[PDB]
Amino acid sequence: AVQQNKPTRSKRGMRRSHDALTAVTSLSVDKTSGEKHLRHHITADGYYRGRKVIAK
Amino acid sequence: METIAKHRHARSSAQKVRLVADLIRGKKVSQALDILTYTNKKAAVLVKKVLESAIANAEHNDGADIDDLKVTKIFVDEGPSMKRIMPRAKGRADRILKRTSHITVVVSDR
Amino acid sequence: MYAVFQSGGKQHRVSEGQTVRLEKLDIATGETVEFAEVLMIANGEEVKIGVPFVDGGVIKAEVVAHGRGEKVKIVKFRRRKHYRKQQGHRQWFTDVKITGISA
Amino acid sequence: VTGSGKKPWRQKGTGRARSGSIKSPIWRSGGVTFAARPQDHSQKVNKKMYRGALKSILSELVRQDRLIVVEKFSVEAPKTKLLAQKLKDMALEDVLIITGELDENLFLAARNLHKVDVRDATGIDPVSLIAFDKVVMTADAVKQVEEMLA
Amino acid sequence: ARVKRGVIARARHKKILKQAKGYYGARSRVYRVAFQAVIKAGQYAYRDRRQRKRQFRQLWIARINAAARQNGISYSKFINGLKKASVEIDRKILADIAVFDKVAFTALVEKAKAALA
Amino acid sequence: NNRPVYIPRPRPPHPRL
Amino acid sequence: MKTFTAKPETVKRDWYVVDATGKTLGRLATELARRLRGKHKAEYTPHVDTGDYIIVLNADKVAVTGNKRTDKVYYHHTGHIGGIKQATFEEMIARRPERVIEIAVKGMLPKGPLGRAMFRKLKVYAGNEHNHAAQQPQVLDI
RNA sequence: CCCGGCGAGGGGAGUGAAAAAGAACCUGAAACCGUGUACGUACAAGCAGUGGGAGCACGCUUAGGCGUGUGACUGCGUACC
RNA sequence: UGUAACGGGGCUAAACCAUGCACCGAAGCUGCGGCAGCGACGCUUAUGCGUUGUUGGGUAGGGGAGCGUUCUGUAAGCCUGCGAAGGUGUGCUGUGAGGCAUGCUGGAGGUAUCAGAAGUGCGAAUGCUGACAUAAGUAACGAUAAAGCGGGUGAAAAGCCC
Repeated sequence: AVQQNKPTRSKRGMRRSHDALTAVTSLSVDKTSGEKHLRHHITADGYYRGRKVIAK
Repeated sequence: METIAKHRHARSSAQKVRLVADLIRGKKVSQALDILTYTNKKAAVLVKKVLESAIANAEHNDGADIDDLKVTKIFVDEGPSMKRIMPRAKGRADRILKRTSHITVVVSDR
Repeated sequence: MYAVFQSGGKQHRVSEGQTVRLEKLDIATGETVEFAEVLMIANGEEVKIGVPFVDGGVIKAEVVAHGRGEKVKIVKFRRRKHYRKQQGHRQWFTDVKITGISA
Repeated sequence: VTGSGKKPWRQKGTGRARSGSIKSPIWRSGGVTFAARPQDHSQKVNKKMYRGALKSILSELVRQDRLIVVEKFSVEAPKTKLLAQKLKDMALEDVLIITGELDENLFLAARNLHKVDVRDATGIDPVSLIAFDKVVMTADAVKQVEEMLA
Repeated sequence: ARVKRGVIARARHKKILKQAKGYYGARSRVYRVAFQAVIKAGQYAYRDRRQRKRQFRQLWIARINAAARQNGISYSKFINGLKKASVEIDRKILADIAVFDKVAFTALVEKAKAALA
Repeated sequence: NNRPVYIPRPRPPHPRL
Repeated sequence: MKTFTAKPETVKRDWYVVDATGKTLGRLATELARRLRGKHKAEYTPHVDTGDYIIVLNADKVAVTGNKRTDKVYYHHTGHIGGIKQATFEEMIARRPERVIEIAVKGMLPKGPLGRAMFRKLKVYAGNEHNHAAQQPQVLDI
């Protein structure tokens, strides 16, 4: 239930090797406005597949 | 050029912010900015603000042409910690550490 | 073209015109020393020692330095018996360069 | 040490070392295992031993020519300038003036001179003789020395 | 006359840690563990100053034995022949000769064989 | 840093007699 | 001066062929271990693999004296509740005749990374043919 | 003056002998936590060192080694009180 | 629990008996270099020895000789803003505790030699105080009465206002 010896910083880093995040690196450019956005997501201004969908 | 920029005493823990820092290390500012824009972490907006400040410092206090800038160095160091008392069961007491950190970003054109 | 000789209780194989380090000798740093106790002389032709120390073979050598060796730390420790001891040692050595090897 | 004799915690059950008082020497802010007390460091020296050392010191000063005997040594007025001049022509800078009779005129002249001391034969100590480079004794001062030394 | 031991204590700890340089983990960082590591290294160094002499002796014998057998004689026979022939070359030179000068070793084994016969 | 003012009182689950 | 030490890069390793027909298993194996370790060379170094590549042919024709042909038993454990398995000399020969020779050499070599490295030089074949003719494998009589 | 939320924090400018003296302020050690560089490490078993030791990377005179760092492989070796 | 009653491989001699000659094998003995104690003698006579013999594993413990730290005198002397103490590296040096010179930070104190006095040396005492690790970015975020959407404000709204 509790450790008998404190794990080293080496073991701590080895366990943490799998905690690294991954960049999206998949930013698409809108057909009309040419705004970078996440794939299959509306742009910040409210564009998707060229046509405006939010109108706000 | 050096054009360092740092944000000291960030409330986020050094460990948590350090994951975001490793993402953009060695990359160009243009790719770094939108990488942080679409990273779903609180540390993302802390680091992004520091990176924006570094770019502004280079543009104003140093040479222009920020298009060819890169994040040569970025590191997160543990800062002062605040000690708090949190009651537990059976009348026991334990210490809660509100860990802070310093985020330092260095950009250069070479 | 090399010879084998006994100098300080341990034998050395030295070629012509090379520096060899050996135990301290009672010789000043600027005097030639003789080694007539030549165990073996080697050349294109081979000559051995029917009797030890050949027959007339000698080696001419010049003293160069009389320094001390690297410090060695001697540690004696008895486990659980409250006994620890420290010591240091620097062995004296003599650098000598072989000037000539006879036949 | 200011405090109370109450035990910090119970003898048993607590997970930490047994403690008896907040004032134990191995505790912060209170302790000192062997506290010092005001004591007298003066030690006894036999009268003969004191006299013998003084005789030994005087002899060696004569041997090293560090002792100069002269006639009456006095200053006409209580002025340090006069005393400085009198010692300047004698090539003396660190001297202990020993006179048979203590006169306020000589006492005041040497008061502001650090390197110069004025003393009487009765008030003579071994340290002063050793410390000072040169010792000047008047004829009267010399006589009282044998009488007291015997 | 209170005496503070901060300066002296820090000097002693630095000296031990300097000697513990290169060790792994706390053995090179923590004094309590470094002191044990340094002491143990001292014991091993003293012990291995004697094992080195015997370790090299074994290596020379193995080299001579391989060279002598390549010439057609066992190590024990070869050494016995040298003693009979009154040859005072030690193992260190014999191993050195075998590695570098094959002809010189061939003369030695030939001399040893003659003495035995 | 601070001695727990309260020390819980345990029990003997196992007589071990 | 410093004793000579063989440098692994500058080591020449030869290729030999040993016919294992009518040869005592242990005595043949003992010789193979000596060659693989390199102890037969005047530049032998314990921490360097100075040995030579050895090809063994006709493994299934190896001979054993006495009743070892039927009494010799090879045990190996599979790391399970009761996974202890034993095979006699005949059973091993029928299944994999080369393994017995490899097992004999395996136990006659040092244990460690260097011991495994020199064991990889040995190449045991059951038949009389080998596909290593490109290595100039000179015949070794022993 | 500039980035930032008329923030926090920071980069310039200026003051000063000094701002890694900026008020979280003299000196600023250790544990502990990081970034960079060199070397080693994904078929190898254990007080993690010690003896031997190739290779690699840096410098030195010489052109062979000497030093510094790392250290494959290998003998011996079960902490302290 | 797994061969598990040669240490293993393996051995029909690599087993056992008898004889013999070789070799390996320790910090034992010898060779070479160095240090220290003790007893003698030739001679120095408060010390080297042209020397001689021997000794030098060690707990409890006894005896001898030293290193370093703070303070007092020596010392209103000496070193020091062309840089003290402290900190951090490097290179020499002594059988040892240590010492010396110096690169960078530091910024104004330090102290020879010879004597004197000790709050004079820390790795342990479930030691005391402060700081920082570990488990670990893990458990948990405190009644299973429950939230959804639109608008507003705002740098940012599931929690604020309507």
